[PDB]
Amino acid sequence: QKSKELQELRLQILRLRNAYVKNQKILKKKEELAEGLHLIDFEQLKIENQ
Amino acid sequence: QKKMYIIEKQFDQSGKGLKIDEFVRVMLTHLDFDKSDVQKEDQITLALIDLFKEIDVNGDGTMEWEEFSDHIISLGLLRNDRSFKNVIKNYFPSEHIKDNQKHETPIEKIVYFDKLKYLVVLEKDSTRFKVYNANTAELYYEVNAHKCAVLDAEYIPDQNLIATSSNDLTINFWDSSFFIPKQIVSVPEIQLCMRYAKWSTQSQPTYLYTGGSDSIIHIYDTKTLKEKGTIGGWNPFFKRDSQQYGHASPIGDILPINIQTTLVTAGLDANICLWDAATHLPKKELRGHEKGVYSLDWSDFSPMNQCLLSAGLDHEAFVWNTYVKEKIFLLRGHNHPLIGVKCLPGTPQVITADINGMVKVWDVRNFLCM
Amino acid sequence: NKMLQKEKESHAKEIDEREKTIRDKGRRIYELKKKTQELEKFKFVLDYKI
Amino acid sequence: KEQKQEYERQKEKLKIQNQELRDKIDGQKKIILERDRTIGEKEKIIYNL
Repeated sequence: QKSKELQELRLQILRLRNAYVKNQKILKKKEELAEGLHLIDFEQLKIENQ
Repeated sequence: QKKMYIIEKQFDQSGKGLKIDEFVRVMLTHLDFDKSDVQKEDQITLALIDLFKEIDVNGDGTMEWEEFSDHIISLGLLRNDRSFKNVIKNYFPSEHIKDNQKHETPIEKIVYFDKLKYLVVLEKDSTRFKVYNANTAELYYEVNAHKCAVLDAEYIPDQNLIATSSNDLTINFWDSSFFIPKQIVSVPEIQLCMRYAKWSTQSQPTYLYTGGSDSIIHIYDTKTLKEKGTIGGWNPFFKRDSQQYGHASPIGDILPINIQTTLVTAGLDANICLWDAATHLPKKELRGHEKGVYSLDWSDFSPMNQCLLSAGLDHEAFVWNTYVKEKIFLLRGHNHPLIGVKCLPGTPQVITADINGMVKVWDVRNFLCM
Repeated sequence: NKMLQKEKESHAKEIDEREKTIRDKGRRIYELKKKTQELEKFKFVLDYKI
Repeated sequence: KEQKQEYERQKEKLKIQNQELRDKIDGQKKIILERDRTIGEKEKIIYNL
């Protein structure tokens, strides 16, 4: 029972950790500006910042 | 403009006007667009086919260079018209109008009596209201309206009266013909806002609605200038099964929308109770503001562009529809709490002002900071 | 009176619901107006950038 | 005679019920059709947009 219980714990920890990595990836990927033109907008905006 | 002559050359190459296919193909070769991308390829083809049909006056399916040049000429004249419609020229500072009277105290309120041209300014902590010119800021009379600080000064055209409400629990209606107080009426409570509502219907008497600290709109007929009714407000004493309709904070303003016969009351609780002025019951409660709403205007530029505009503790103005509960639009770019929203009559221009002297003039057709 | 009482009824809820549908379709009208306006400016912006 | 007068008000209330039940209802349909036409007009704007 203890081995099995730790085994489903390992299942849940692994799946939760994969969901974690995906959530940080989503958080980083949401860098798109808005709308609409998302990256090119501030790329040309970055051009003027230059 | 560089490929104008090249397009002219290719169009003349047809010799009988470019049909749909050659027309579109020539503008596809010449345009600064993505010919290889099917999306804009097809979209530009459709737009140019629409242009072709519009140019098609003879109906033969041929658009001559003559017709194309005439259409370009018409578009050039329209651009000459440097608004593309309804030129909304910027509000320049009045080089000819400025304050003249020595206001001994800070300006508290200013109600412009367009009917009288009496720009009655109620001075903060000043027992006299100085009525200037809205066109020249020329004070007519510095007359003691009441015994204490005055909150609101509204024109009752129904009796040619300037009603001034004071924290002394009094309302003084002064005959504008002589600026003498025609009638003084005592009230159990101080009304923070006091607006003359003359609803559109001929049979509805004009009501000076006064929203005091109790959130109850005390309704004074403009003839007798006396209270005759109280609208719903946050009244914990009246503990019964009646649904909570109204506001839990003192009435800041009362907006008579005579077109819709709606008394709009904006409260510190962020509610905007639309009361049926015919019944004074709640037709609705606009919500979405983060804090107390203080100023309300009614942009009536077009029936299809009608928008209530609400501002207050929120640093941005919410656009509201009588049917559509959700705020239609939100004017951005404001750095501080918006003093209010104005909808200039006869123009699509709505002015939203922050506390830091920053004003944005927006086109209700687009609600953009023109 | 009894026959007419059996007869009379209705249509107030229908009036209100039709007003509600007007409301919803005006909502969608303005939503699509805003979407079309958002997409219009990008056309000229991208022509200008090209 | 007093009984007749007493039942005259009953007859009057009965005619009141008759007319009330015969009353408009049609007036309430028309608002429905107006709102439907406005709904259809709004649909066209929605589709065009």
